[PDB]
Parts: sequence; C-alpha cells; structure tokens
Amino acid sequence: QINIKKAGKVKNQTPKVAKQEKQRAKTGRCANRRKYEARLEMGYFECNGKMKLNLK
Amino acid sequence: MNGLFAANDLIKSRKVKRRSDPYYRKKILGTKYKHSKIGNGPQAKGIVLEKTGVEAKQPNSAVRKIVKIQLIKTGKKISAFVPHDGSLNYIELNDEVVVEGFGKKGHSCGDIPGISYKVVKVQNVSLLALFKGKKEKP
RNA sequence: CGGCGGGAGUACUAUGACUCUCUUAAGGUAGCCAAAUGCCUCGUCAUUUAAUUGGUGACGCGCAUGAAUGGAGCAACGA
RNA sequence: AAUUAGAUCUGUAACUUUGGGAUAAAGAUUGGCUCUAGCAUGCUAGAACUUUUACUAUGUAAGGAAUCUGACUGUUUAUU
RNA sequence: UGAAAACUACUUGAACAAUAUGUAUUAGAUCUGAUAUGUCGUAACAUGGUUGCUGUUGGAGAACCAUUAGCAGGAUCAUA
RNA sequence: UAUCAGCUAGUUGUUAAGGUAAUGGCUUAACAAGGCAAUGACGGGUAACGGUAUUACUUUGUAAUAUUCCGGAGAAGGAGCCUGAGAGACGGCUACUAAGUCUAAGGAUUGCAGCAGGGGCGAAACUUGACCUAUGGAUUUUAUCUGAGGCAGUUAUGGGAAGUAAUAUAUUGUUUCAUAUUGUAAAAGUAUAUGAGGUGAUUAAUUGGAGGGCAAAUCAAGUGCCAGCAGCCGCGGUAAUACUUGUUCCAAGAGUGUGUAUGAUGAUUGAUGCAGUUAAAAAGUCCGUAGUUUAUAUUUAAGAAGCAAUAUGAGGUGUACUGUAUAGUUGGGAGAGAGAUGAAAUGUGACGACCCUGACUGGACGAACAGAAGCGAAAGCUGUACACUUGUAUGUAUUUUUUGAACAAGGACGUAAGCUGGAGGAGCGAAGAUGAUUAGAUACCAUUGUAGUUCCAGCAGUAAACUAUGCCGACGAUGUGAUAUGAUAUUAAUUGUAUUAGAUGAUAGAAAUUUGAGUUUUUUGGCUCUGGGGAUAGUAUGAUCGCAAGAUUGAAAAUUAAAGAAAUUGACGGAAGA
RNA sequence: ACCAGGUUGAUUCUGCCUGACGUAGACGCUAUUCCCUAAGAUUAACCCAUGCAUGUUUUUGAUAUGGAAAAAUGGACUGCUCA
Ligand SMILES: [Mg+2]
Ligand SMILES: [Mg+2]
Ligand SMILES: [Mg+2]
Ligand SMILES: [Mg+2]
Ligand SMILES: [Mg+2]
Ligand SMILES: [Mg+2]
Ligand SMILES: [Mg+2]
Ligand SMILES: [Mg+2]
Ligand SMILES: [Mg+2]
Ligand SMILES: [Mg+2]
Ligand SMILES: [Mg+2]
Ligand SMILES: [Mg+2]
Ligand SMILES: [Mg+2]
Ligand SMILES: [Mg+2]
Ligand SMILES: [Mg+2]
Ligand SMILES: [Mg+2]
Ligand SMILES: [Mg+2]
Ligand SMILES: [Mg+2]
Ligand SMILES: [Mg+2]
Ligand SMILES: [Mg+2]
Ligand SMILES: [Mg+2]
Ligand SMILES: [Mg+2]
Ligand SMILES: [Mg+2]
Ligand SMILES: [Mg+2]
Ligand SMILES: [Mg+2]
Ligand SMILES: [Mg+2]
Ligand SMILES: [Mg+2]
Ligand SMILES: [Mg+2]
Ligand SMILES: [Mg+2]
Ligand SMILES: [Mg+2]
Ligand SMILES: [Mg+2]
Ligand SMILES: [Mg+2]
Ligand SMILES: [Mg+2]
Ligand SMILES: [Mg+2]
Ligand SMILES: [Mg+2]
Ligand SMILES: [Mg+2]
Ligand SMILES: [Mg+2]
Ligand SMILES: [Mg+2]
Repeated sequence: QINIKKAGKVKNQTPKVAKQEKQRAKTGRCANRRKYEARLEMGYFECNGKMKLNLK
Repeated sequence: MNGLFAANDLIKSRKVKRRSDPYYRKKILGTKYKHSKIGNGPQAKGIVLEKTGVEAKQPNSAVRKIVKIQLIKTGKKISAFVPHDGSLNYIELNDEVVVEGFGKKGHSCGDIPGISYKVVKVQNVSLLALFKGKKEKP
C-alpha cells in the first residue's frame, strides 16, 4: 500500500520560458582585467570587503 | 618499563595496547575481504527486479524511491536509491544499472534507512545528464 | 486405595498476553510422544532408496501420556 | 552355507559412572639348512644359501553405525 | 650374463586406489537472541506513595517480589 | 597471531667407508644419548618476490616503492635424461595426468607469463603498422641476421612554454589555410623565410556553487510535510534568499566535479607525549621464580639476628566455671478473657489460659560502660581464671657485612549464602497454605509453617570484598586534640620519636573539594596491572577447573549522533520548619 | 610549525562524528596548439585462429663460376611474468 504514481510531479508542471542570448564573455587575463578595474572603482579594497557585490 | 636496556619489554607491551584501536583491529582481521557487500571496487553492475518506495524516519515525512537489484560479480541481492526527481520514469524492468556509494565509510547517511548505494548509469546513459535533458533514452 | 472440567468477547486478515462466566475436593504443574501408549491414520515436514504403509530427526486441542500404581536418562553388560 | 581366526611387531577414535570402551578398528612378518652374538644354558635377537613360498592335517572371533527395553553376576513353566 | 634381441638385480621415482588427519567456504525441516518501526499494567526519578543499590538462593503473564550479609552514590556529618 | 607451551628420532655427536670438481648426516654400517625453547621453540595466516634509484610528511625519524637498475624463481601440472666449458634447458628429447586437433581409419601431431591480434573475466587498459638510421649481441661485425632496439599511429596518465586581444566605431595585427628550404633509411613533425583573405556577439570557454562551516541574492514566478534537497547542523503547512525553472553574482580555468581504498587532521596509541576517587579505567589480601632495576669518598649507612622495661595491646587456639532473658515440664492460689494493629479479622481460652508463686531440662547470645578509642596482610576481633602462641613502636658504645624494591610461572588465606557426610534444633524463617485491603493482588499487614542459620570433618572462590584512591624513596605553614614511651624537671611544667582525628590559610583542579588528588606544556627516581564513543554483551564458541550450581579467559554480523561528569536559574513534591 | 560546526533554559569539561588537505585506480560533463612522459600488474600463472621473432662462415668446392651437402661456431645470453 505504497504509492509510486506521483513520481515527477513538480518539474513537469512548471512552465518553461526560453533562454536569452548573451554577449560572448571574455576569457583569460582580460577576464581578470575586467574584474579588477570593476572592484577598484567602488573602493572594495579600502573597506576590507564589507559591501554587497551582487546587487539586484 | 622505563629503562635503558628495556627495549625488549617496551615493544612487546606496546603491541598489545595497539590492538584496542577500532580502526586497526579491522586491518588485522581483514574484514574488507571477508564481509564486503559489493566487492573491492568503485562501481558495480546489476539487473533490476523491483521498483518500490520506502518511508523516511521522523521528524521528516516523504517517500524515497528505491530499486532492488542483483549484482553480477558476487551474485547477491541489494537495494539502491534513485537519486533525482522524475528519474524513475526512464527505468524499466529487465535492465542493467551501475551503482555508486554514498561516501560515509560504509554507513547510511541522510534519513534514508538501511540503504548505502545509489544508481548512476542506466543503459550506458548518464543519469545526471539525462535529468538535464542533453540525451534521450533508447 | 485413589482423582487431577467447560463456555464467551478483546489488539489487512489471523491469533489472544488481557477480561467475563457455570461449578468443586482439586481442576494434570516439571517433563515426554503418532513411542510396546494416536480410532480418524498409510497424520504434516525433512532425510535415508531408481521406487518405501518400513527406519531416524522435528510438530502437538494427547480417542485414552504423566511423577516411588514412580517421571526423565544409557556408561558397562545381553543365545 | 560361506568369509575372519594361532603367535610376534607398529597403531588405537567418539563417549564416559574416570574404573572403562580395547584383544577396538587398521597394517606388516611366519618354511628348510649352515652359522654368528648374549647369559639365565635352554630361551631370545640378527646374518648368508635355497624352493611350483611356509599357523592352517586337527583345532581356531565376520566387522561397523543407530533405536526400544532390562542396571549387572544369578533363577524359572521335568515333555511345544 | 649374452653375438645381438633381450632377461635379472639395486637407485631416483611420475601417476592410481583405500583409509587417518589440518585449513578455509557452504545447503538444511525446526528454530535462540537482537536492532529499526497498537493492547495490559505502573517497577524507577519527591520519604515516587513498601527508601534505593550490589552478591547469593528460591517463586512468577509482565515489569519484578521475598529470606540473609553488606554500602551511602540517603531522608542523620549533631545532645548523660 | 597464546582461542598455537613444550618440541625433535637421521633428529645431535664419535669412528670408518662410498660419492662429488670440491668442505659437510650429503648417503650407509657400528656405538652413544644427545639438540632447541617466555631474549617466544613448535604450529596457523598473508588479498608476502627481496633490496634500490625516486616521492611525500617531519624537530632525533615514519609511510608508499608492479613502475629505473641489481639479484632470485617458472614456462599447462610433476618427474627423468642426452649433447656440452656452462642446461635438471622447454621457439631440445622420454613417460603419466587434465584439455584437444588431422585421417582414405592402418596411423600422425600442439604448448603466445616472445611481438602484433582474437575469446573469457571484469568498474578497469592501444596498430593482425614500417626499418637496420643511432646503441648493442652473434670468436676480426666496414654489406649477413636481429618484433632485442629505434621511428611513426590510437588514448583528457600526468608535468611544462603558451592563446581566445591591445591602443584610443575606427586603427593595427595572433590561431583555423597554403608554399619553399633545412630534415628524414624513405615519409612526418619542429625550426627560418614567404604567400594570400578579414574577423573577438568569433573558427576561437567550460565545470561547480549562492542559510552556517565557506567567498557569493531575505531577486522574481510556480508547489504546499507533496514532489524533492541535504558529508554534519537542518529547510518544505498558499509572502520558501534552504525544492522546480528563469535573471544576476562567486571560486577555479583547458579543465572541473562524483566515488572506493590509504595517509594527515590526532597529545583519540602518547618513548619524547594522554588518563586511572566521582566522566571508560588499581586484581579481595599477602608470599615468591624468569625478565626489569640499584646508596656509597671501596669502606661504611640501611637490612637480617639479638637484649631491657616480663612496658602496652576486644591479635589467635584449647580445657574449666558463670550471667539474665525467651520457650517447655510440674506443686499452690484464683475463675474470664487474654494477644496484635491505622483500625480490624481468621487463629486462641471452663479437659481452667492470662497473671502471682515453689522447683527443673535444654538451645542461642555476652546488655548498660562502648568513643570519629585499640589490634590485625585483608575478611575480622568484647563474661571470668589458667595453659600454649604472636605483633608494631620507644631506649641503648650488641653480632654480621650489602644479603634491597616490585613481580609473568607457581602457593596460601578469603563475611554471606550453596553443596555432600555424621551430631543438634530454643527463638527467627525463603518455598507452601489461610484472614483482611483492592477493578485486580499469588505484594506491603497479620496468623501458621519446611529447608536453613548452631558443632565437627571437607569442597566451593563470588560482593558497593569502597578510603570507589596499587607498592617503595627526598623535601614541606600555624592552632586545638588522641595512643605508646624517653629526657629535662619536680608537684609545677615544657620537650624528643612513631602513628592518628579535626579547623584556618597556601597550592592544584572542569568543579565539588584538597598535606596530597602538591612540587607539570619552565612536562623524567625505580617496578607490576587496566581503559580508548554508546549499545549488541560480560552474550555466543573453544580451552582449563568443579559432585553440582557455576567460576576465570572472552568476540563478531546487523545498528546509532549521541551517552556521560560537576555546577547556576526556574518549576514541582501524596517534603520539613517559622 | 594555523583549526572550525554539532549534547543544554543558559555555563564549564571528558569524549566521538563531520568539514578543510595529500597518493594510487575507475567514472560524469567540456576541450585550440607545441615539446616531454606513460598504457591488460590488481580478478584468470585462464583457453588460443593467423602472420612473424636464430642463423652465420672459401673450411673443403655440388658432372653445376659460385652453391649443394659435410665440417666449424652460437643457440644456456637477450626479452616476458610474479604462482
Ligand atoms: Mg568526501
Ligand atoms: Mg502441560
Ligand atoms: Mg521414552
Ligand atoms: Mg516415507
Ligand atoms: Mg627367514
Ligand atoms: Mg537381566
Ligand atoms: Mg518346556
Ligand atoms: Mg512506582
Ligand atoms: Mg518505591
Ligand atoms: Mg542524591
Ligand atoms: Mg644408520
Ligand atoms: Mg619492494
Ligand atoms: Mg597459460
Ligand atoms: Mg631459457
Ligand atoms: Mg629455467
Ligand atoms: Mg623442464
Ligand atoms: Mg612459446
Ligand atoms: Mg602478447
Ligand atoms: Mg585507463
Ligand atoms: Mg551555470
Ligand atoms: Mg559571507
Ligand atoms: Mg553533499
Ligand atoms: Mg546550500
Ligand atoms: Mg584521551
Ligand atoms: Mg556512576
Ligand atoms: Mg566510573
Ligand atoms: Mg559485658
Ligand atoms: Mg603505635
Ligand atoms: Mg614482564
Ligand atoms: Mg598469579
Ligand atoms: Mg580454601
Ligand atoms: Mg568481581
Ligand atoms: Mg575495585
Ligand atoms: Mg585495593
Ligand atoms: Mg594476470
Ligand atoms: Mg649440415
Ligand atoms: Mg599477485
Ligand atoms: Mg602471491
């Protein structure tokens, strides 16, 4: 008297929205370059990391 | 037994006290060759027989989906746990599976009782990729 | 010298630790078994054999087993 | 009805009332002649040679594993 | 030894049988303990409503009761 | 590895011979009884080829080492032999066992743990390719042979040098394309140079994660203890930063994660370097062998032996006496209840109890004095008089001369029950049987009642056998006591040695507490035994003891995130006082 | 030469579990170059179709102008595996 009929109920039920294409992300030392100049303008080194990076 | 010329009495005494180490005791008796469930290997193969579910312990409440298989290398019967949502719909009977362990030194982790193995491959198709939807089942 | 009962409900099915009730002097305890002691009976399961109503080991609501009318038990001994 | 059996040397289990079981079971040897070696002087070991091979004319235990019943030595319906 | 073919005697000795034993592993009717998940009581924690707890010997559906010796981890560090 | 304590018979030795290229019980005659062991013999297991070059981690060193090189053994399993300087040879021969293959049926024949390749097994591992270019071997190796050995193809096995942009839409110009020379045994490839075309949303970046540990969202939409996630703690009950999808952020980067072993973390194996009163942990108490260890200015302390006070002591054993009480037999008096409980009942008395008297017989036990007082290795030890026997301590110009501490093997004692044999039985009393209480009592209450508890001769060996604190040795703060005894002193005191009780400080400890449980991270005087998260469990099995009950030794499979010690604040008591 | 989370209404300890980091094998997803370095050891020292890995040398000279045999020399080294 154990039910197995409800296998996979939630994932097939939620509707699918499509992906949105993005620009080609830079890779290499230029990827480390875009991350370093972006941190230096907001003073991330001076306040010793006490801020929120992912802001949305 | 602290003396300059007492090396014969020191080595004989410290070998006796070392036998009460619970990890070292299993190394002497060689229990991993005698009472191993799966053999001595990372994975195994099997043939599915049942598709049944179990109920987890208190205080949680759910139904965990498992499968009773039979190994090829030894010939014993054992149960394994299907590790992802909606993955049992691929599985049919009279089929082959590949079994991987949990990683807690031969014990059961989580609230799943008495089960220590999980399925990784069905018909040489990766179940982690098939949940993502990259491949299709023949 | 002798004797040592019976019926009803109660924990998916099933069973009854527990409870109720007729009477009497007391209602077979420790043990043991289809045994030289079990009618139905060539009882049920295992094993011995090509094939067994025979033999051995387990089961028990025992027609009608059971404690000096002695119960349980085999080392030595047996035309 | 048949097989085993005397004597010498190795070897001997489960069980047990610790005395037994036990001569358990299982193997090997045995004639005739000529000598050597012991001391207790008629008994016992060893060696060489030889053959249509040796306790066997007479006498002389088949063995093992289990069950029921009686403790044992003993006695009894002269004539089923 | 023999013209040779071959016969005879020692030495090493593969394989095949009968039993004794040592080390692992495994079927079996019946069926002992233990671990993970409603029925009948109230043994323990307050002087838990008979103060508790070790050791031995007997009883019983069940926790547990009762004789005898001991301990305080007790309800007493204490009054001719 | 002790749940393997005795083992060995050509085994140990002497003389002699044979045989080998050679020493030698290497083999054979004769004689003799030797040889090895708790410093572990003889057995059992290995998922055991030994060292080494080389990797890790380290404060005196551990762990891995099929892998480079040196050494040993085998060619399906065993045995035997020829040739030869060298074989017990296997791309040499003979026989047996396990597997086969060809045939015209008389016979003949095969060993890929050599290089490719196929089958089986598994979670798991590549071309049925070219060649003597370089290093070597084959008795001079410039042209013979060489699947030894080189040269290329297949594979995320790992380690390096690098890419996927830079300057401000634009400029310039790295890879994906081709071609000469160098080179190759012949072909690649690398390097040097040269050509064109025009693109970094491109031919040119992925994997895992976002509650804490642990860097990064209380962002949005769906589902509502369902579906699911989580190494451990933990989220999911219509507003989920903890599941499913979508946006954005973080870590590493041509890689990134999941999993089975095995190391470090671990001062949870402790020699350096843990803990043993209460958390797991000191055998019930002594004697004594092997192993461990020691005070010395080399001649002397300590030890052992021996005196005095016949000091002091419920230390032990045996004969003789004695004390009241409970119970019973009996002579006098008298005539209704006696005895128990919180309260009662069965039981008990006119064949005369219960009470006061006079005499007797038996069994057990030494009241009050009686203590934080004494003796004993521990369990233990209270009436008097004798007999036998025995401790520790204090004094002191007594003998000897290092004989010591603690202990695997072995030995003795050991409350209370419980067993076999004989003696005895007053009170008490498991088991059994009756009266009350209760829903139920086979329990607490009460009345009876057997074994036992008493003595002698023996087995047995367990306790909260507790100071829950192993034994020996050096140093320590004051005050009030206790037992023994010596000196000074004398009727008034203060002083020596050995034990022992308590209070206040000081140390140490997680704390309660505490002259050791102190002299410790600035850890060491010597020696035996025990513990390693709970539960399964002091349970199975084997061995040794016992008349028996039973005692000593003593696991595992399957399980589980807690179990536990000391102390503060509340709440509760069918707990106590003001 | 380095530690963190978990027993309680809160505190201090003993004690274990877990996270963080190495070394050999297997596996999932994704890959543009070049040079160096490796690949049936773990279970089965289990069975093998086919092709190939040991022959050289005037020393004599096959009714034979350069090869038949016989002699001589090495096949006991090298390579493979770990019962
Ligand atoms: Mg892990
Ligand atoms: Mg009955
Ligand atoms: Mg019978
Ligand atoms: Mg039959
Ligand atoms: Mg003869
Ligand atoms: Mg008879
Ligand atoms: Mg007759
Ligand atoms: Mg109670
Ligand atoms: Mg009580
Ligand atoms: Mg208390
Ligand atoms: Mg001889
Ligand atoms: Mg090695
Ligand atoms: Mg082979
Ligand atoms: Mg060879
Ligand atoms: Mg060889
Ligand atoms: Mg050979
Ligand atoms: Mg070959
Ligand atoms: Mg090969
Ligand atoms: Mg591989
Ligand atoms: Mg992503
Ligand atoms: Mg943070
Ligand atoms: Mg995880
Ligand atoms: Mg998370
Ligand atoms: Mg510790
Ligand atoms: Mg305790
Ligand atoms: Mg304790
Ligand atoms: Mg007195
Ligand atoms: Mg004294
Ligand atoms: Mg010792
Ligand atoms: Mg002893
Ligand atoms: Mg005794
Ligand atoms: Mg004890
Ligand atoms: Mg103790
Ligand atoms: Mg003690
Ligand atoms: Mg192999
Ligand atoms: Mg020739
Ligand atoms: Mg191997
Ligand atoms: Mg091996």
